Amino acid sequence: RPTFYRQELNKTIWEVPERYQNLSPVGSGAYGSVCAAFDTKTGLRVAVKKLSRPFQSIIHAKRTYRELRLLKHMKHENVIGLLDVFTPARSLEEFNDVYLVTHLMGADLNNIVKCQKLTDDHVQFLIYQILRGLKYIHSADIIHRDLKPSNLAVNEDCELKILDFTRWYRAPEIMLNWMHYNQTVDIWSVGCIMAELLTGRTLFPGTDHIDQLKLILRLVGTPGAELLKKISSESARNYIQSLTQMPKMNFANVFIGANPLAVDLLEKMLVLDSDKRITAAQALAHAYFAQYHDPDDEPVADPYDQSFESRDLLIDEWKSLTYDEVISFVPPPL
Ligand SMILES: CN1CCN(c2cc(-c3ccncc3)c(-c3ccccc3)nn2)CC1
Ligand SMILES: Fc1ccc(-c2n[nH]cc2-c2ccncc2)cc1
Repeated sequence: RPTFYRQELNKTIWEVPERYQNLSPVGSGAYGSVCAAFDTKTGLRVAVKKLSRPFQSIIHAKRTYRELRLLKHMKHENVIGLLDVFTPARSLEEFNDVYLVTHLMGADLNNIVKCQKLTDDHVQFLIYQILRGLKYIHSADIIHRDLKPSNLAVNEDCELKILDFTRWYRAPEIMLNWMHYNQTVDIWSVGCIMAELLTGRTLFPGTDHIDQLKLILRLVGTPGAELLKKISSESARNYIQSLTQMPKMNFANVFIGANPLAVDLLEKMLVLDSDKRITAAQALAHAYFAQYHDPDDEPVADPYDQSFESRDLLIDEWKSLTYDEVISFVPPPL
């Protein structure tokens, strides 16, 4: 076992191995506190996240287990992965805190889009990396569900990683509460992200769920006959069909000046009918990315056992299962 040292950083206390030095808080939220640190063993700057109230309830306990299982499974250049996971606890009884460690990512796409106006070549590279990580994630039967600029970490090399796998980036089927949305919800988010990088403006800055939908339908037009035929909720259908019908706009006109290849990709990404959205694997082959697309270098993920998501367990079982995952963690080769 390693040796730990203790310090209070912004109200929260931190107990971590000596190997992690010069802890410096980077931001907080409902997820937990994150500190930047220097890792003496590897020589790398790392981010250390302390989970907040990881076993407060069954929801929190399952969530803590899900995140650890999820992060332990991601080994991909464009997805946040685990360098280390630890707890100061020596036994299961005293297990109450979980610490996650990954390569420090200095910025996100919000501090890059609002602070600049991306050139078409930088858009190609950034979006290509997103789709490359999304192919890997989707190959594991995982849906991100919450893709947005602040969930895409970027460093100075413009290397990008997905993390955390009104919402201006949410697919309309979710705005409408369709219970069977598929992985193409993530593609819709990518489309909204790409559009923002090209124009510097939020594509759909809705103020609520209703306003969000009107903004979407203003651009992509109201659902056609084939799409309405797939809506079971009578309420949702009645609403939709009762709106002042609107036509699909010419994307080449909305995104005037942009690269015609980028516009064609947006049209295939921002399709209302989810059965017809381009998939991540298909987008990677789109001509827009011809400069970066390497089919032998866009790998898929090993199988991911999600059977736990339907289990109804007590807090101590979720806690014990999490402890099992901390103890059994094997770091990645240096
Ligand atoms: C929208 N917000 C959602 C929450 N978030 C983060 C960002 C980071 C992070 C910070 C810096 N470098 C890398 C990752 C981490 C994190 C995950 C595992 C280990 C350590 C840290 N967890 N959550 C910030 C963006
Ligand atoms: F106005 C809209 C906006 C989006 C959709 C939609 N796109 N993909 C799936 C759906 C959908 C929505 C509600 N119920 C079933 C399916 C349907 C109508």
